Amino acid sequence: IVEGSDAEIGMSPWQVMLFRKSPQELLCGASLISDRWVLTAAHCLLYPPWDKNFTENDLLVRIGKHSRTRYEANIEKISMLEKIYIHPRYNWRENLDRDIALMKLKKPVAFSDYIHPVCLPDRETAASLLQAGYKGRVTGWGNLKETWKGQPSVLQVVNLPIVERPVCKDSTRIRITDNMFCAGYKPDEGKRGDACEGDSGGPFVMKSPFNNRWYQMGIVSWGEGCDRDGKYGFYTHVFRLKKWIQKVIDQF
Amino acid sequence: EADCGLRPLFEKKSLEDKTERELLESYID
Ligand SMILES: *C[C@@](*)(O)[C@H](CCCNC(N)=[NH2+])NC(=O)[C@@H]1CCCN1C(=O)[C@H](N)Cc1ccccc1
Repeated sequence: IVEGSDAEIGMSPWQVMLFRKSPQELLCGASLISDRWVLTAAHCLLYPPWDKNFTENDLLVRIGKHSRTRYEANIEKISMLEKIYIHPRYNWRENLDRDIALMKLKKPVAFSDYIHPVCLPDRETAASLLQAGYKGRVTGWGNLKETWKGQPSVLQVVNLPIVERPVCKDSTRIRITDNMFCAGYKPDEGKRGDACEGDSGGPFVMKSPFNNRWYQMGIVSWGEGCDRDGKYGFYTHVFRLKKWIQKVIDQF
Repeated sequence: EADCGLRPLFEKKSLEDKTERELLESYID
C-alpha cells in the first residue's frame, strides 16, 4: 500500500495473509468470508507467465495479524488449506479478467475480536455503493512504493475513490472488462494512494450507510506501477462474480 | 447476513475508526 497509514488494531478483522510454506514467503492478501472460506486473487495462486501454480500443500494462511514484528500469541492463527478453487474462466493470459479464487480451510477458524468475516455484496449493495466518486478502503502488507525494507511491519490502510469506467479504460492499453473496476485519485485532486505489488487478493471494502456493515466490493488485482499520476489500481468486481462464489461454496 | 461485516472492536462497541467518516462523506462529495 502506497501513501497509506498504519491500521488501527482490529480495524480489518477479515484480513488474511497468504504464505508459501517453503521457503517462507508472504505472497498476497486475502479475506475471510466465513469460518472456513477465504477469498483471494487467482493470480496469487496461478500465473504461468511467472512459473506460478500452487497446490493446497504449498501454502498456509495467517489470520488475525496486525504487526509482522511481533508474534501475536493466541490471537493470530495459522490455518492449512483443504482445497483451492480458481475461477474456470480466469484470464491469466491477457488481462486477469475474473482474477478470483476461493480457498477452503482444513478446519474452521474461531472468530474473535481480531478475526471476523466481511460481508459479500448482494444486488442492492452493488447498485448503491459501487459508484464513481465514492470511496472504499484497501488494506495490505504489500510494497510501500513502486519497486523491484520497503514492506511494512504493520498492516497498511488507504481510502480510495472509485473511478468512472471511461477514465479507467483510457488510462491503460490493457483491455478492461465488466468484471473489474478501478480506483485512485486523479491528478491534482489533493490526495494520493494506491495498492501495489504484494497487496493482491486483499479486499476493497465499503461501509453501508444503511446498516453499518462492511462489504467487500473488490479484490486487489492489478495495476501498472503504483501510485503514478494518471494510472489507477484495478480490482476484481466481487458482485459480478458472486454467482460463482455461491456455486462453489454451495457445492464446496 | 448474520454478524458479517460488523467489527467486534468498532461497530459492536459503537466506536468509529479514524477514517471511516471520510468514506461516509464521499457519498456526498
Ligand atoms: C498480484 C498482486 O499482488 C498485484 C497487484 C498490483 C496492484 N497494483 C496497483 N497499482 N494497484 N498484481 C500483479 O502484479 C499482476 C499479476 C500479473 C501482472 N500484474 C500486474 O499488475 C501488471 N503490472 C500488469 C498486468 C500484466 C498482465 C495482466 C494484467 C495486468
